Amino acid sequence: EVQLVESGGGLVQPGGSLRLSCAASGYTFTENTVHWVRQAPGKGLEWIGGINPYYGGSIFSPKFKGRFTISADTSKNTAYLQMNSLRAEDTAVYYCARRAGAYYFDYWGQGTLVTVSSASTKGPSVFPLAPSSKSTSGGTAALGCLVKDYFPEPVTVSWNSGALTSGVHTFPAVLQSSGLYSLSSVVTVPSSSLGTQTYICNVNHKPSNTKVDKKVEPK
Amino acid sequence: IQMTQSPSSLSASVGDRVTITCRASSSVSSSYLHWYQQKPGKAPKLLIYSTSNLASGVPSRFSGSRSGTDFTLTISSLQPEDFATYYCQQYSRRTSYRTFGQGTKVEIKRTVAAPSVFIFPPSDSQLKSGTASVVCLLNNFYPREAKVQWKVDNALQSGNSQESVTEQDSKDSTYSLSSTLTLSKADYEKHKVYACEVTHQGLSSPVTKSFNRGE
Repeated sequence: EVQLVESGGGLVQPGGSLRLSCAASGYTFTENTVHWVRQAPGKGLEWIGGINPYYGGSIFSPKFKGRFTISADTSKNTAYLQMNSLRAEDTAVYYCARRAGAYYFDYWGQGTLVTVSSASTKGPSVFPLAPSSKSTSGGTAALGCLVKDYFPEPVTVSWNSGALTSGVHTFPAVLQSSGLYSLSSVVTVPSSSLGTQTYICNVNHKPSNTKVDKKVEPK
Repeated sequence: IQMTQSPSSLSASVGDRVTITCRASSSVSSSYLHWYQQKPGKAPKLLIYSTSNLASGVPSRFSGSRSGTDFTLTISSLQPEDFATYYCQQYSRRTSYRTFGQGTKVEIKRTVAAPSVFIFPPSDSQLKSGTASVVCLLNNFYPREAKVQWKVDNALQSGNSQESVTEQDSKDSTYSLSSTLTLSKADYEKHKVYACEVTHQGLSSPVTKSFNRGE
């Protein structure tokens, strides 16, 4: 019942600043310190710092102490990470985590990706990958969605608003020659269901506030 | 206090016993060394705390111990859902600082599985925009090494396709691959036969999927 949910990530120009939020619930916010940990793409975990909401003070790794601040607003059960003078090496997934027991992190947020870049945001174009079999073919069929020319990462792709889960593969994005990302999301289904079950691919790219729902139909 | 984690990655079959070691330079109390499991795209999950204590709901095939300067996470019977990257964490009481090991990726070794190949022509919607992307999908295979080669009117393509491989599946430990050939509307409309040819350790003969622009 304990939950930490983050928000705030996105695209930021170098030398700029950004503020991330961590909403805590399911426990008395004042009885547990809250920390931030980042993870560069492909690299490992790195501790940033933490705050004690009972007092309001914070510790920092010597790598970030001058540049980042951590505050907490106890009335909203929220912790905040203010990041200043951001550089390309600050591009990473940022997590909040609650400390409990002998100084372990027992509840983590989902992570929010921060990208430090001077390129402008680009919303994705969403195209169908029409199913391979006909409704009379007899086996399994593959169908999909192409999410082209967006920036920056990430996009969230789901199928039938998340009700369709088994057999779904959303591939890692690939940085194209143009400098924009592109990925595909496929699902395999029974051929017989092609004429009756609606298949919709929901794409959400926050940086550009794009929410597209693309229906995939045969032929 | 700098942690050193080993190995960087390992491959083991289902039912095998894996061990990961974090060597703590300096002296860390057994109470302040923990182990986390991170599945792809997810947040780290606490597996073991204070060297040897299992977290709630964590299967007891996980265990941990310390032998001097060295800490050890052990999975007694490896299972496919254990595919993850594992991190140790240490807390120092002098400075309140935390340090993480650099991580150990645990891949599952399984029997060879041949891919299922599908080909998707570009959509009319995308052609109305001036570009054409042909997609080739390899579904649920092992091992990961695969070769997808594009042929347009039997001519071999190069430098106009990008591919992408999923992480290992947590159910059946397979991979999937997506290869995208991109052309302009002009070039796409100037050719007729489009094929991807796949070679994989599980295929005795390469598999070809193709369509003809039109039908």
